[PDB]
Amino acid sequence: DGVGNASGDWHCDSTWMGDRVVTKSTRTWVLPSYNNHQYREIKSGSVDGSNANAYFGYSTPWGYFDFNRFHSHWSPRDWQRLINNYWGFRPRSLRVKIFNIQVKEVTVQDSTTTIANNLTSTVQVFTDDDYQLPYVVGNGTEGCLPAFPPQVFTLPQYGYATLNRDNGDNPTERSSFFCLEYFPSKMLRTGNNFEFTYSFEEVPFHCSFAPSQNLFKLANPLVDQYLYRFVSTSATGAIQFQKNLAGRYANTYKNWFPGPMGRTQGWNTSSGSSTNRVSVNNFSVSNRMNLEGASYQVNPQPNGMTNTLQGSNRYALENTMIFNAQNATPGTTSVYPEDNLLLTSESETQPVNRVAYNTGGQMATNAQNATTAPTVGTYNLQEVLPGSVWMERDVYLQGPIWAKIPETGAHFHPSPAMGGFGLKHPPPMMLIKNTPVPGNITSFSDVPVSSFITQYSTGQVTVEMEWELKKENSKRWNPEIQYTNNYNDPQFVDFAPDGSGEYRTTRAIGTRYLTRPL
Amino acid sequence: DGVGNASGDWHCDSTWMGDRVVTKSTRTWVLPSYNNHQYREIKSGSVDGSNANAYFGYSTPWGYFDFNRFHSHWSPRDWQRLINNYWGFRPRSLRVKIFNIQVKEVTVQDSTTTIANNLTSTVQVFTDDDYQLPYVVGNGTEGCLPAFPPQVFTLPQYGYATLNRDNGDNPTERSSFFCLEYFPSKMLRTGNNFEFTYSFEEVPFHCSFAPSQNLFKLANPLVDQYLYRFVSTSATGAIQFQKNLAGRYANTYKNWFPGPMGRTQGWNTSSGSSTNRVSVNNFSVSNRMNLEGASYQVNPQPNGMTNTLQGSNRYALENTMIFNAQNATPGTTSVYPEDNLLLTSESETQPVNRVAYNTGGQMATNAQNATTAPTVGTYNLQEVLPGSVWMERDVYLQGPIWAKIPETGAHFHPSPAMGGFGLKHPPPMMLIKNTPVPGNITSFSDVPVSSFITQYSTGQVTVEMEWELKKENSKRWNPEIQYTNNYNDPQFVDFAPDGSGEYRTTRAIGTRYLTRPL
Amino acid sequence: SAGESVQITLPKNEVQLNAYVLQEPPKGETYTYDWQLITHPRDYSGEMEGKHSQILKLSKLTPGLYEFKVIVEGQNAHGEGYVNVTVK
Amino acid sequence: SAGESVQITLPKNEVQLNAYVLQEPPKGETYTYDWQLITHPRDYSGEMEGKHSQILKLSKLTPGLYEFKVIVEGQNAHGEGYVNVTVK
Repeated sequence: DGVGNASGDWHCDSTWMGDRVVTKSTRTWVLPSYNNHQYREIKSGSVDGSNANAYFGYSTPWGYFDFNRFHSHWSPRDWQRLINNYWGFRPRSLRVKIFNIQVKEVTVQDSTTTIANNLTSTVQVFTDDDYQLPYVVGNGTEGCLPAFPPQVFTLPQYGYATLNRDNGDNPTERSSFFCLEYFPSKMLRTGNNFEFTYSFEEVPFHCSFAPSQNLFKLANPLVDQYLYRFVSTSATGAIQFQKNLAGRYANTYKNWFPGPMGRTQGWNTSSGSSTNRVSVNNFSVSNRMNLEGASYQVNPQPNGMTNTLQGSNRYALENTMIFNAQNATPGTTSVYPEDNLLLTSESETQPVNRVAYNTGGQMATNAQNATTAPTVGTYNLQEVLPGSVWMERDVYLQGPIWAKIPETGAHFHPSPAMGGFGLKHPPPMMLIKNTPVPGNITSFSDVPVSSFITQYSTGQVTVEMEWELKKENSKRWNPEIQYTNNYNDPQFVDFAPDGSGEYRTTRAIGTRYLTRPL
Repeated sequence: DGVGNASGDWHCDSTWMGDRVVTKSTRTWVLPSYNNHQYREIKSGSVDGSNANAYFGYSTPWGYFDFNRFHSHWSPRDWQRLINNYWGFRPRSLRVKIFNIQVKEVTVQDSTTTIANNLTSTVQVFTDDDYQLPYVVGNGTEGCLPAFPPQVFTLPQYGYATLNRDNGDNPTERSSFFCLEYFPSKMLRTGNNFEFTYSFEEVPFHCSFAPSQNLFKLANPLVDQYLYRFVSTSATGAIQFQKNLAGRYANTYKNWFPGPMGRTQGWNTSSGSSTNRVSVNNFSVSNRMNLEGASYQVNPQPNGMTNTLQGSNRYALENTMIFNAQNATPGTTSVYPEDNLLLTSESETQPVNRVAYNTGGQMATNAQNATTAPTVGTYNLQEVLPGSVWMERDVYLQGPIWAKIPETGAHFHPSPAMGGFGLKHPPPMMLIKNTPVPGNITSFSDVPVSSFITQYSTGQVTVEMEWELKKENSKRWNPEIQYTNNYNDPQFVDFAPDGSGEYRTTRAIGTRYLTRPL
Repeated sequence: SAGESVQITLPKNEVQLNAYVLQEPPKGETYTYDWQLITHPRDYSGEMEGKHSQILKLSKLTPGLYEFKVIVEGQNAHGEGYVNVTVK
Repeated sequence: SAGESVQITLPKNEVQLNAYVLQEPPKGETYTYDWQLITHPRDYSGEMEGKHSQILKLSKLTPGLYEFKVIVEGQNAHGEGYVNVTVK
């Protein structure tokens, strides 16, 4: 529209209206000119002695907007209002708007770097509505809209891995190259803006409640069962039985079973670090799955287990989501102690989910005879069974919202391991790049020009999300557990900027506070 | 319209809808100020000892848009979809749009070259709708829209040759000077755009199929002909005959004949380079035609021949289209081996077209008597004959689309030798130039000002083409040959950018894969 | 750049860190050091005294990892060092 | 500019190329060489090690023509050389 007219306003807000809540976030972004306007074939061989690290892909000159983290939409107080009062929620719609674009020309001379705006430069933007591009958004990576509204952020560079040959850095006949310029995109000069809208598919509500009953103790503790159980064999081999008494939950017949489990090693946090094995390199003794001839770690394991047992300091670390308390630099290889990190605990699900670091149980391992005694053996892993129930991983304020279900034609219970909503058609990738501007070209050449004017753009982005809420409807008499701002002798305010302006966050806030009977 | 408003979007796409396909390409161009806004008389005498190299012409300050190459419109995958599934295609319409123009002012001081935009500068654009200018677009020259969408390209400078005297660098009384400013053109400042539309004349479909029958073996191999042939003369001179038997194709009467041929030398590619004559300079022993007192090479010869014989490594190089695997610099005189180039093979047409490096046949060369024996002599060249059939040259992904038929009032079978569609009224030349901006002129002078501010412009160009397709309609039972992405132990992806960002292409992709009986 | 790492334990925590740079300039030319705490324990409150000096003083250091980045620049000569501090 | 051309045959292919420029500067002034492969066989995959150095190392060289363009510049003195490599 115009150089001296704003193409949009600043909208950050939450509006609660019954069973709906609309969140609005606006952030300032900055887009670098990645790769110098070129596509590059990126590849890697075996790194750290693991050929599962090998890949073949492409880095593109495009950047992308990632809105896949709860804190990009929810302030800590609104999150508290959500988890203390509702049984569940789910995304309904999304509206994105990119505006107030500013393209800057950078010029370095002799020890001098000036910056001036280029009023005629454009920025290109498109959304991948048909999912024709490798969707890299739901894999727990950096670059999402920052939690704290005033924080300015750089858009991450779009890249992808395709097929590599024999766990090496070579491509195969099936490796695919995708050209992002081969999509129709809108071009924006300083007065133009871009708007996009999207609606989520019917997805089940995330469960924001913990069970107030144990799965194996659902029977009335005052009445016996009209069922009998084999208890022994007489001195002559006659089978003997007894009635299952009231309250003896170790013996009652069960109708339902706990979800699938796969044993993972348990480690003690600090209080119990003296009981941990010393100097052990976890990779060699970790849970791994094989695929195409290589072994990959599979944290945080499939859903169905609890990583800790409420009241203990032992964690099944590979079944745990681990966040940094602060934003880290790219490529850091420092070894962090637990004092800098935020460990998540899924102990609220222990009345239903089995403990990840213990054996799942025991089964018969032979045929009993008058000469051979009955034998049992414990099992470390057990997959899904008919009539089994479990609770999915909880969502966190600083964790992912959705994940795209891989299109293969066959899947089971499409719920991403890192938590969130599994979607067949998630919010489309929104790509953006600075349109190239050639330097001073005087003569002709059939070779593509390589000399460009260095630029970078900036602007604002606003994301509006409507969420549907599930009202709590309990008849519990006594008070419930609530997430509360409880600190003893605070030296600073959590979820607030400190003296240096840095946003501080000392806790990973889950969703499970309210209870429900089974 | 405005400085801060984009005058167009980015459209790159292909849309298949039945018997039609619409291709859209957008590229970024850069236009240098050629000649410093002046027209120059360019001329040359005899170069490399050949006066066919002499010419007299004009270089203009204009540049031009060339869209005459298939890869400027077709991605490699769309081309594969085209050649594996259709029997033919042809251009129907064209729409061109030039937008987002940016004029840059260049200023060099003391060891410093700054670049700033000039918001008031214009660019001039016009199309030669009536074909009043020398059409230089369909002669296999550089400067077309690049194959890979993200590649920025420089527009080539418009120039032409007119008549020269006695194969020298002097003009004749008939030499014509054409002033491009003597045409009405649109002037564009940064907010303006230019659009042009055009429709192709009814042209025959290009044939994207190879014959699955040989021209001389069209007769049923199970039935004899009711025709007899002269086989000999008795010991007393009586002529003798025999019936033409079933399957003896060397003797059957024919109804049709192969197209015209003109013998060209054959050379062996690498596998057979030890059988090639050594150290031979091809110019002296090449196929040449004379015109106006000078001899010119006439590659790739007229249509009607096959340059190779499927199953051999010998090529009739002068009857072959040879492309570079990559874009080359202007004026390079390096001697390339076949390892850097892409040789095209027309062997699919061998069941119908005669082999370019063999003799065409033999005919009687005397009058037989009781004293003189019948004599025959082979012929190296043979032009068109009634009842002859042949296949035109195939089109390539990296080759020309059309050629303008020279207006002389008399021509035969207007099909360009380099392949493509022969047009009487092809897409008009689209010329563009940077409008001159005088430097600081203080006093008056009747002499045209020579001091100008140095500028260059850039923008985007989008070309939309509609193609008409001819559906394949075969009853062949067994599978057909298809173009396929087949490489053994690939070190990189063909038709993809490599590690340095360079677009790689290791193969010239033709059009002949499907078969048809004659 | 360098990467010096230090370590401390027990209750004591207050510590000071100096800054060493190669190609030392003349007395007439002094650099303006600058320290940035890029990593620290989630519990860290502490204070940084003398950031623009050669010695950065740290107090109230709780157990964990601390990452500093001292940048030493002058007349046509930019530089910077890295230091890791681990408290048990 | 110059135009040195080299040639090699047999299976061996890995080769290194140096850079020579006239008007050599003092020890205190070193140039920042830059090599660009402007021409190579359509089959070439290879790698270029030490582009910004005086010696550019080449490996996995398949038969064909290779055109390089080494540009040597310094304080008020731009230059460049050309080299052709032919593998049989």
